[PDB]
Amino acid sequence: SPGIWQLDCTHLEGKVILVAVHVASGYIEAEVIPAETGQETAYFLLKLAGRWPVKTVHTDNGSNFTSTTVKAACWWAGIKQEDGIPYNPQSQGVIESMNKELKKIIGQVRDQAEHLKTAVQMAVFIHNHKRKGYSAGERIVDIIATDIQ
Amino acid sequence: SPGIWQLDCTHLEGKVILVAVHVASGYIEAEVIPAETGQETAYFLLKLAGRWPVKTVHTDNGSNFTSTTVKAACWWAGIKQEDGIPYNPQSQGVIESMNKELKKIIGQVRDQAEHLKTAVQMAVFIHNHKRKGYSAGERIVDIIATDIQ
Amino acid sequence: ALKIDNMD
Amino acid sequence: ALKIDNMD
Ligand SMILES: [Cl-]
Ligand SMILES: [Cl-]
Repeated sequence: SPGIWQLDCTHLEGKVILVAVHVASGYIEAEVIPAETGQETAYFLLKLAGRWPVKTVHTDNGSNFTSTTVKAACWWAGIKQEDGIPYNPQSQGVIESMNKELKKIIGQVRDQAEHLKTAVQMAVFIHNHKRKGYSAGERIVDIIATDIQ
Repeated sequence: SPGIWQLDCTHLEGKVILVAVHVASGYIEAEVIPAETGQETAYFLLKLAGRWPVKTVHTDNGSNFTSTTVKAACWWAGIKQEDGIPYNPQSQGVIESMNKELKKIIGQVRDQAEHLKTAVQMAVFIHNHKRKGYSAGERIVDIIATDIQ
Repeated sequence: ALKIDNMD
Repeated sequence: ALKIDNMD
């Protein structure tokens, strides 16, 4: 539970938004890159694992599963690199609905930002603070703190 | 307590490392930029506030305190932007020792990374996972979860 | 530029 | 490059 994340890659404005979702809470972290490569994915997971206790990552496609550089980063950071096959079929839909909602929010803030990457971080902020009632940022802290104790 | 962060900027390899420290736990997040500007500091704070519940930030110098772009990001994200005057003199020493320690760790990993930004993220990871016995990553989750409840 | 990330 | 961020 507490240490499982899923990667997700969506496109906007001719760029790529790479997202990591903490599966149990719905909390997300994201970045904008010009295209998804193993090197960028690897650096993104190194950032993620310095910030949260990442035990397992379900990678988003077979190219990032195979990538030697993603495997190296996962080894460095002590992450179990796994596939991201939707064994539970509801998963495809949950990710898709998330990407749809994130793009909606990005459109709502896009004119307040010069750069797309600022709009995507505004969307990350709104997504993680929204109460559903606890927010996803509350739920991930609660979950991890419960694990620690 | 739970929501107070301090900015810190240090130099290495001709580049700037911008660090945010959660004062109560010692947990850090950092990035490498070519030079410290209000725009880069503003984007860094917007990332930080989407990930943790940032109530106050003690800015690292009077340029980022004055910056209209930092003020705009702090308004957007709901952060109280404060000075970072060491009213407690022990603060200068704690920040300085932290920068020395982070640079020591960067040096120890630097040859495992092509880019400085990777070495800095490896140092962030080692700093936040070190047990002092709880680590700073454990302490910040503990503190925030206690606040939520 | 009157943007949050670039107020010029 | 046999680096963690670039294994080429
Ligand atoms: Cl791509
Ligand atoms: Cl500078």
